[PDB]
Amino acid sequence: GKSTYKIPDFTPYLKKDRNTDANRLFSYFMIGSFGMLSAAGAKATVQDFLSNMSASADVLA
Amino acid sequence: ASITSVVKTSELILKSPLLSKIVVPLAKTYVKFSGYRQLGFKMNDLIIEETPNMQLALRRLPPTESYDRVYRLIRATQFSLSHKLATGNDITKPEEDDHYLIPYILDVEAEAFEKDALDNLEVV
Amino acid sequence: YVKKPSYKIVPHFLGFNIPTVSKWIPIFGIWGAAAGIGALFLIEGVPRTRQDILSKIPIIGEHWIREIPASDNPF
Amino acid sequence: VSPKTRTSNLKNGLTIASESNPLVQTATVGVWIDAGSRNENAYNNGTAHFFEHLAFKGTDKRSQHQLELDIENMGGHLNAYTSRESTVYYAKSFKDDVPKSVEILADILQHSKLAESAIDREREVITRELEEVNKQYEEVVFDHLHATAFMNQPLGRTILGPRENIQTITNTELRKFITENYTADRMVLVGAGAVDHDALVELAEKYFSHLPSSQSPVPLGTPIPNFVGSEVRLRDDTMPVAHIAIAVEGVSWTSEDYYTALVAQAIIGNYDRAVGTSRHQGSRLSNIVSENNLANSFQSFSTSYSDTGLWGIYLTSENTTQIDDLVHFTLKEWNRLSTSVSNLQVERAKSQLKAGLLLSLDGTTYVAEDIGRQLTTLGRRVTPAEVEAKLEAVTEHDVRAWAQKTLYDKDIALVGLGPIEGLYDYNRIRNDMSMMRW
Amino acid sequence: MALRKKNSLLNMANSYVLDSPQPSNLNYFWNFGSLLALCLVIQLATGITLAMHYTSHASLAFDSVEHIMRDVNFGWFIRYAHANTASFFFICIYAHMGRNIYYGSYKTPRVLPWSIGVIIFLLLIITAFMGYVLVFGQMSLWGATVICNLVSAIPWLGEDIVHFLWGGFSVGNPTLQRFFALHYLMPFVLAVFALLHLIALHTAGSSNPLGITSNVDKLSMHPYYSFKDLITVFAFLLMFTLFVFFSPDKLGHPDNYIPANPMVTPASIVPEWYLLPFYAILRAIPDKLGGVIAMVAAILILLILPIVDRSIIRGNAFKPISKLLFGFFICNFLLLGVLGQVHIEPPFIVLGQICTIFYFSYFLILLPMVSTIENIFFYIGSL
Amino acid sequence: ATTFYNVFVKRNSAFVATILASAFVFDMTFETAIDNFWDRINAGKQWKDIRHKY
Ligand code: HEM
Ligand code: HEM
Ligand SMILES: CCCCCCCCCCCCO[C@@H]1O[C@H](CO)[C@@H](O[C@H]2O[C@H](CO)[C@@H](O)[C@H](O)[C@H]2O)[C@H](O)[C@H]1O
Ligand SMILES: CCCCCCCCCCCCO[C@@H]1O[C@H](CO)[C@@H](O[C@H]2O[C@H](CO)[C@@H](O)[C@H](O)[C@H]2O)[C@H](O)[C@H]1O
Repeated sequence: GKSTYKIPDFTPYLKKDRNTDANRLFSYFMIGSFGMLSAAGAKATVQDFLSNMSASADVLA
Repeated sequence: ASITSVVKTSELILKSPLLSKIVVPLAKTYVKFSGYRQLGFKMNDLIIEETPNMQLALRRLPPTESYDRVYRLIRATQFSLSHKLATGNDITKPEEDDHYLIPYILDVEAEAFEKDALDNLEVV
Repeated sequence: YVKKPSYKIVPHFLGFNIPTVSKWIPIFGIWGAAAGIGALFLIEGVPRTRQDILSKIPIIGEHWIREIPASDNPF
Repeated sequence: VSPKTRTSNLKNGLTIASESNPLVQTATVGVWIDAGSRNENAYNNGTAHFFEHLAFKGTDKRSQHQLELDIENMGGHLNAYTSRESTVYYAKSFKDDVPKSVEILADILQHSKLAESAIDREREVITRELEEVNKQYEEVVFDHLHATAFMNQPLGRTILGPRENIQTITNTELRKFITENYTADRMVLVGAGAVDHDALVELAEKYFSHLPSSQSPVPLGTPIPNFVGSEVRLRDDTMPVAHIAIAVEGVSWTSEDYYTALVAQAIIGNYDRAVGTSRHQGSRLSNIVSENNLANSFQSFSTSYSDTGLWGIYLTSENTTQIDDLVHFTLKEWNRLSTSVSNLQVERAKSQLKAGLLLSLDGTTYVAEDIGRQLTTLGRRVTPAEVEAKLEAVTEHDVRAWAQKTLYDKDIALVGLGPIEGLYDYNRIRNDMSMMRW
Repeated sequence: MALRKKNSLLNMANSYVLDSPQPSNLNYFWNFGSLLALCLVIQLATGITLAMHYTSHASLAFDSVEHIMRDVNFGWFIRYAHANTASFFFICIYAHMGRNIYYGSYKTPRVLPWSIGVIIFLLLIITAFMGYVLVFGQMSLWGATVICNLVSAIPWLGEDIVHFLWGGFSVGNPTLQRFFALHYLMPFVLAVFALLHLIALHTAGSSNPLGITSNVDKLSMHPYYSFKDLITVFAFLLMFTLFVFFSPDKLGHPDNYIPANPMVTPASIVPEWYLLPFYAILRAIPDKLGGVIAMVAAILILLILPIVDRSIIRGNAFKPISKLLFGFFICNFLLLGVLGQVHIEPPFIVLGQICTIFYFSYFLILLPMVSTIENIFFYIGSL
Repeated sequence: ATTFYNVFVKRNSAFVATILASAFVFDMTFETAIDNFWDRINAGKQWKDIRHKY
């Protein structure tokens, strides 16, 4: 309301175990999973898509 | 290459009697054929200036030397675009071809190179 | 009494020295592994990759030994 | 090699510690107390600082005026300061005025009036102090830094306390505070300069013998802080200089990493454009900052408490469009404590610190402050030989291991004051706590 | 404030073509940049027009080009314009690169525009090679075959990559249709890199023939260089006219008017003239992979000029020895071109090897040595 | 958790290597899993199911 040294209430959001390795590791697991599926999705996409340039079925026949 | 390098190598040659006897006459002919004096330049006007070290050396020139350099560059640019050569007093005579900038760039580089060395010192 | 500080200049080039570079040698290793795995993953579909590299890996390698039955192959 | 610090105890458990210097003619005697604002709760926050004002407002014998006169007649001065974990009351005098000064200090600590009339008078003076700290930007920045790093915890509270408490502090709660906290087992009587130890112990037996002992005497410098990664922005476009502090949770006085954190701090070091030598310092951050005009100054710090600390940097800059570069380059220099530091930087910082820790003690007040701080945080004065050995034990592997667990990819507490539009949001600052190339 | 400065879109054009501050003493060799932009515009206009009449299928390709020549109104002009402007594009690009090397345009602070320039040159080669295949005459097919087979040299995967590029087991319809699509694309990529190298250049501005700063004496790009560019535009258009209208087939190979026949091999399979020096360098190395590496290195070695030039002075205007060396380098590059189209016979085999050594030794030995010695001569000679 | 963080996550080079290796495993195992599941839900319908008659 007036004093700027009285931090507003963040208790509804604060985690108690915020400084722990487990805490960070969980968020990096989510980031990592997302990076993993993006890598696997990119690989699948690139491989299937670029295969159009390999000899078509009529040519292989 | 650094001006420091060029100056040190030149000094090794100028020391050796044999070397100077064969190199100094070649260097003088080279300079004559180079033809920068025929556009009213001094040798140091030709040194590449788009470098931090050179920008610092140019900022340290005395104001007079700096104003005169600006005029020589403008004058040479006008000869170049006109396809003319200097005549008369615009030609740089050998006695006017002074190394006005070399001491400034050597001081700038001395500090720059000492800084690099000292950034790699190992307490013994 | 000490007259002078005691130090040497270590060899350096382009702002690198051996003490510093040596700290990064392992990191280049891991990046090399990352690049290796990534490259191999990208060409896993290439038949030669399977024939020459992937099918030779012990245990796992049988994943890449797959034959079309001759009855199902027009070519 | 400096003279040995002599240490004695009384029966109540008051420690007496002295370091004599026969080359000076002045002496600093005083009382270091292992107590401060952190010992208050939320309701009496501000009491310790309030008492400091009243300590000089008159005792049961000498009135306010008599007190003033007695000190004036001594010739030297008295001084006091209250921090979060420590309170100090000392007297600088002439050699032979030491018995007077010990007597006055003993009086103002044990026998202070705390008269309702004086409480009421100071209550306005302290209320005015709330609106004038506002000018001391470094203190504003550090107080917000503690408030956010230790959000809703005792270390997070200010020393002055809220306006509300200042209006409601009574002589009862003042008396209660100093009775609970100013006990003999928490106090050290310190003398430095022209003092005799044996004389000082006698003066202690004469004046501080009827001090209460605490019920459960813990050792000196005995304490759980839960650091909050967070930011306070106090933007003020009218100020010309930005003040920024960035810190992580640091080390306590008795951490095993205490010296490692000091060495790491010395690798970054300080910088001030106003000092002539600062453009030639070895620190990489110093070189970046000075070459690019990124800052007027920066000061690395490693503040310790009994059970936690803050390690970080305080920056001031007028370069309001390149605050981003200043913060970027600072945090990339911290990254290098994890990824790149070698024996080159570590041995250079050790050299600088071996002297620095000794150079700091250059007068009797500094010596007394050193004896008092060390006795109330560690329980003993650590000899320079021990300190030289602990510094020598710091290797480059220790620094890298410490930085990788304390700095690398960790949350920061960040405070910005002034024209800080160019300071990016929390995520972009915190993303510089690691390097994607590593 | 003038609209051309205030409006952000107009201001971008303004910064590049109108208020752009130029040195006052650029000579006519600074005109090749605008000629290259003109070639690029002509190739886009004629190329898009040919695409409206061309059929990429191998059964119809060669005949679609004959239909363009015979039936499409002004088709002959559009086709000859496109084919001859491809040669002019390379004359202008060699001139532009020769200017850059003589005047030290690759030196700091212009390393980035020069490095992007080297990629532009690689893109131009690929663009032109694919476009030449599209005719599907004898030289089209056999040139595609021999050049694409160089990829077979890549160890382990080379053969697989070739079959992947061809879309089959030899150059045929799949190859022709993919070359059409990529030939249409590559000029747009080339235009983007051409824009990138100009934006990179804009930080330092144009260099000038004296090699000194022009910050002391600037001229607006317009009207001075606009009107000076018109002279070379009209000179270019005169050369264009003489080839396109009076000798449209002088720069071509008669074998490309015979339809592709995978059975009959032409007497001599050579690239277009502008690729001939790189072909001579390839022949010089006996190993297949060695030759491919050498040939690519011959272009990528341009990237090291910023390092191997040790001069304290930018450019050759005042360096007599450097000017002699540059003259020999250029003439050697022309001789390599000639040796690219002779038969593999004595004594041209050994001569090709000697010229190839000279080509590389310019970058690796001679320029570093000569530039070092000239530094010393300038210093001692002016004391 | 500290150990896991320190080995696989702390260095980005190691984090990216772990992500890519995981993607490789995922890709191979997911392929096999879907193939089997697809064959079960479409049982008796596919050529592979009737091939034996011919
Ligand atoms: C840098 C730009 C370009 C260059 C250097 C270039 C080069 C060439 C060359 C050398 C040929 C062989 C010409 C022949 O002998 O008949 C050609 C053919 C062709 N080009 Fe381009 N080209 C470019 C841009 C374009 C563009 C943008 C298109 C748009 C489609 C295009 C479409 C064609 C077509 C359809 C042919 C085959 C018909 C023919 O041979 O004339 N070109 N190109
Ligand atoms: C499509 C091809 C290209 C176009 C349209 C083009 C256009 C231009 C233009 C308009 C300029 C400024 C005016 C001039 O100096 O002539 C220029 C400068 C330059 N270009 Fe290019 N260019 C092209 C290809 C290249 C290549 C292949 C290189 C290098 C291998 C290159 C390197 C440079 C350099 C270094 C400059 C700066 C020269 C200086 O002013 O000192 N360019 N270019
Ligand atoms: C920089 C990237 C590196 C190079 C990129 C590689 C380009 C092309 C390589 C693999 C493309 C062909 O590789 C091949 O891909 C197809 C899927 O696309 C796979 O084929 C598999 O799935 C397809 C449909 O998804 C089925 O019809 C097929 O019966 C099955 O075997 C092959 O098992 C694999 O051998
Ligand atoms: C040559 C083809 C013609 C089209 C022009 C190319 C289109 C794309 C160019 C835009 C890329 C951004 O290019 C950048 O623009 C700004 C303003 O326009 C220029 O800015 C320059 O001019 C303006 C005023 O004219 C000044 O405010 C500025 O101090 C100066 O540096 C940059 O020097 C240029 O690098």
